[PDB]
Amino acid sequence: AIRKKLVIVGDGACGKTCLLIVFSKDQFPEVYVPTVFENYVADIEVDGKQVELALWDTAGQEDYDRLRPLSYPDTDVILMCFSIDSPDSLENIPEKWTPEVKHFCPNVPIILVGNKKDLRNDEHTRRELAKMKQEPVKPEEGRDMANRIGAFGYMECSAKTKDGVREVFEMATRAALQ
Amino acid sequence: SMEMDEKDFAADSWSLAVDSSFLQQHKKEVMKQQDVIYELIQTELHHVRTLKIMTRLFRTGMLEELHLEPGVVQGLFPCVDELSDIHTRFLSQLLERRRQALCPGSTRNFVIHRLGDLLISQFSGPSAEQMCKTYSEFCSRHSKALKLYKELYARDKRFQQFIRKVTRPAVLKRHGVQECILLVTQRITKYPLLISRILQHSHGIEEERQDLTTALGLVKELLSNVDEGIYQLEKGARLQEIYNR
Ligand SMILES: COc1ccc(NC(=O)CN)cc1
Repeated sequence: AIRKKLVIVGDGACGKTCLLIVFSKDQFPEVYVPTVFENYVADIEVDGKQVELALWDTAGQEDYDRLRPLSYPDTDVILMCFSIDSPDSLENIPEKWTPEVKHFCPNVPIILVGNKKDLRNDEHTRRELAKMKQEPVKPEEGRDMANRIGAFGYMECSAKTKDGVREVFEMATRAALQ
Repeated sequence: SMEMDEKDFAADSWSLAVDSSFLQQHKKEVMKQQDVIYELIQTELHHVRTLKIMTRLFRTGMLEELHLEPGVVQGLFPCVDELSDIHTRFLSQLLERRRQALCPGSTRNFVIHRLGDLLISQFSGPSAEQMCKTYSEFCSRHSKALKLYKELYARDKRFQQFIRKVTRPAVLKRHGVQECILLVTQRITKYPLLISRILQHSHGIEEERQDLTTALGLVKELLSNVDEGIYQLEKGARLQEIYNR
């Protein structure tokens, strides 16, 4: 098995910690959802190739511009997250997260991931967003941002229901192998 | 880690660690508060364990089995003894607070009502100055440690055999040399996340809500100071590159 490293980046409320927890346990915890994620080394077999994929979170580092880049050395694939219930988290992608990841991880594939896709058809989410003249992120808005920033690809998932979670990490493993 | 502490923190949560007949006696808000306090102590126990792997398995193993040039082991594991001292003392305080709170006749049933004061003490005065000085030095030497590791693994046969030997067991899967260094660097930025969530469930006693709000402020001040004191060291960097920063 070859060793690859994955780092997840994005705003504080983007759901990156929950995404790593659900994938590493293969379950949305029924009793207690952890506040933080330390690290994990996933055994993944994608398209016949065995990989040990080390997983890292940047949660807690958002306000610390000199500590945060220490998470980037030798990264093989970046998951750049935004929350579908937060159009504001998508607007921070092109001119905050994107130039940072391109500077510290040149030539590293970036997969733009729209998290919490289950909230796109949640009435409480639609009501709350409508108060600020907003709506949940549309699939084409996510694809267009991914196209614009030079992302390897665009994907959506729900850590709550596990839908799309396995596919994101299998695709990230394939990107890391290229 | 020692077996006693491992067993006390083996469950995924405080609600699964205590007896179900003890859990049933508490309100939902107390269970939510205790589950996050348990996570803080459990992750601190794991972080002290990461520092023991760095000091006893890697550092001491290299000094006792390998013939590395002087100052090479220090470059791979900067400040590890100082870091181990700070966190082992902090862990001792957290575990003693839990131990004092146990019900008579029980080694697992407890409720920690007064964490705030312990966190204010840890994140103020001399212990805070020592944490700021140590992480500013460690985090500025992080990139240098990783590059020194990569050079040694690629060019030194006995070093590569040593690494492959001591990292082969399944319990070391997440704890290679580079993984330990990043786990330590990321530890300090986990504290505000854990403290804010404990605070969210600590409104029942106003003194406790105030103490946790003060501790949260102190941790953030510490992080801002460490962040402002970092400049990555680079082996062979010239003075001209440094003063033209
Ligand atoms: C927070 O740390 C940094 C983030 C980005 C840069 N440089 C660029 O984004 C160049 N477009 C430099 C330091």
